[PDB]
Amino acid sequence: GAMGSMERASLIQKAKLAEQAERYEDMAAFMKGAVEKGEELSCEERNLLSVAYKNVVGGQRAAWRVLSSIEQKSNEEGSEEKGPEVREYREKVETELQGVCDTVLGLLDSHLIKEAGDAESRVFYLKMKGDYYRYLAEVATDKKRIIDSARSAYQEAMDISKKEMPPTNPIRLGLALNFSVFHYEIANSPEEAISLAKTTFDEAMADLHTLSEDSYKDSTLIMQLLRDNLTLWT
Amino acid sequence: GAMGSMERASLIQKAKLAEQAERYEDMAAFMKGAVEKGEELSCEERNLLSVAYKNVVGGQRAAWRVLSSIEQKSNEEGSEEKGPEVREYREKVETELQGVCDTVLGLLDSHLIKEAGDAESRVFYLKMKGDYYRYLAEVATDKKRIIDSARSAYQEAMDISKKEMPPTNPIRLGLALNFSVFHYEIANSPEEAISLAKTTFDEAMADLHTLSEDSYKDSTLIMQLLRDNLTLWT
Amino acid sequence: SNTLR
Amino acid sequence: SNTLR
Ligand SMILES: C=CC(C)(C)OC[C@H]1O[C@H](O[C@@H]2C3=C([C@H](C)CNC(=O)C4CC4)C[C@H](O)[C@]3(C)/C=C3/[C@@H](COC)CC[C@H]3[C@@H](C)[C@H]2O)[C@H](O)[C@@H](O)[C@@H]1O
Ligand SMILES: C=CC(C)(C)OC[C@H]1O[C@H](O[C@@H]2C3=C([C@H](C)CNC(=O)C4CC4)C[C@H](O)[C@]3(C)/C=C3/[C@@H](COC)CC[C@H]3[C@@H](C)[C@H]2O)[C@H](O)[C@@H](O)[C@@H]1O
Ligand SMILES: [Cl-]
Ligand SMILES: [Cl-]
Ligand code: NA
Ligand code: NA
Ligand code: NA
Ligand code: NA
Repeated sequence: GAMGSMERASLIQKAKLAEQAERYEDMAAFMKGAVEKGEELSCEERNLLSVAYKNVVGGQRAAWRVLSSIEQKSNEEGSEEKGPEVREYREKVETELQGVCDTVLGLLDSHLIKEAGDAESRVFYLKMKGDYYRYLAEVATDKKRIIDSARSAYQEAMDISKKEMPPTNPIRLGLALNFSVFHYEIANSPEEAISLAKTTFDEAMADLHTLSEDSYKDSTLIMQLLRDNLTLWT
Repeated sequence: GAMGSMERASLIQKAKLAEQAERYEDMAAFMKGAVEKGEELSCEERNLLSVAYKNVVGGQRAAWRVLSSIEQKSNEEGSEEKGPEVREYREKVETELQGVCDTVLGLLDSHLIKEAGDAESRVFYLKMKGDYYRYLAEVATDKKRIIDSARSAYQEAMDISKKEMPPTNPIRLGLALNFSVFHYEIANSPEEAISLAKTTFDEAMADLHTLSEDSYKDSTLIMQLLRDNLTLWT
Repeated sequence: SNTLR
Repeated sequence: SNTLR
């Protein structure tokens, strides 16, 4: 790979520079290079990996949604025929998005998840796996199998997190938030989504008297997003 | 080129879709493809070309400034030595930025400027030429020749605009705004920058009773930026 | 519905 | 100093 000649520590240093410069494509490339050195990632390094690809795919998702919206209106009654360009360009963005998801999933499978034994790394990577199958599901039309893959990854992450992490652990909370969104937006299970978000919120509240000052802002933010969703859903 | 098989009208349509999706790299590629069909661009098409590349290079410039700032502090007394990574990554962004500027300048020279006879197209393209030499000047350290190229392009644009356009024409105003910034930021001529901005503002004020409703917001915005700069500079 | 932005 | 954003 193009990063094969760069020191691991240099890749990490440049990923942090790319983050400061909001150069997320570069950041992802540097972190892919770091993963491919074959050593496990630290907590800080996992965060760099996730933020890089989250921002890359986030921009692709936002663009895909803009184009898909334009495409669907072009297929409403009364809409003037305009040729294949909207579909073509939506497909172009879609294919690029799928390629990024496939790249992330390949890294997780080679071999981050295999070597992750600690709960904090294993749940983190399985959550990522669920997240990127979910992003694939958003554009899939095939779709059932992708949805099943997302659910299986989220479920294994959930089982570990509940056995090995306190309720206010930010990774546990962020997994529950995203799995509840999966239920609501992807899997047509709004009641499961609401139940998961509420149980997660309530149990985190009762655990707050143990939560570290370190993690307070992360976990409070995610708790507020759980609350925001519940307000939106109920 | 990769866009050689796509219809000109399809390239324009996809450039507009890319703009809506904030996919500026795609937008620039589509508009480069359109220019390379060999026909002159309309007013609307020139705007698409300029906005696409403005946003591409804008992001590169913002990243370059972040990295250069980190680099200069690494060279202050007391700064811990950290290796070549900051310089290397700044150089990477810099080279990419220069490549985009070179691409724009090549399009302007092949052959947009040559075939542009109307004042509105010729001033537009010469302003672009000054702008992208200016962006090259910002990272140059060589620099004098690039600064001279920017000045020559801006000056020819200025001479045409004053002979052929009313003072409130938005292209004339935006050229004067950017040329005044060139004087202040690039050419070490703050007094020339202030004189140009003030003369431009004052003459546009006296012409406002002729300005179209079409162009009122564009020209008022640029007039406010001239005023903002003058407040910053005086 | 929101995930972390 | 600002140019159009
Ligand atoms: C390594 C360097 C950088 C700067 C990139 O790190 C980024 C963050 O990484 C940790 O936060 C992560 C984190 C957050 C938190 C919510 C950011 N919090 C705030 O906005 C508080 C209001 C101030 C969003 C991210 O997408 C990230 C990395 C992602 C995950 C997410 C990962 O699913 C695989 C599960 C939860 C959350 C968990 C893992 C959180 O712990 C730090 O604690 C934060 O300080 C730090 O900003
Ligand atoms: C073709 C489709 C799209 C949507 C991309 O067009 C964009 C704009 O193109 C014309 O505006 C151009 C224009 C503007 C104006 C200031 C935007 N005004 C506002 O924000 C008003 C507050 C509401 C900034 C751009 O960078 C652009 C294209 C650039 C130039 C600049 C080009 O140097 C080579 C010189 C002046 C300005 C001149 C050329 C202005 O006329 C329209 O008039 C605008 O409506 C329109 O938004
Ligand atoms: Cl396309
Ligand atoms: Cl580099
Ligand atoms: Na090493
Ligand atoms: Na068409
Ligand atoms: Na044609
Ligand atoms: Na170093």
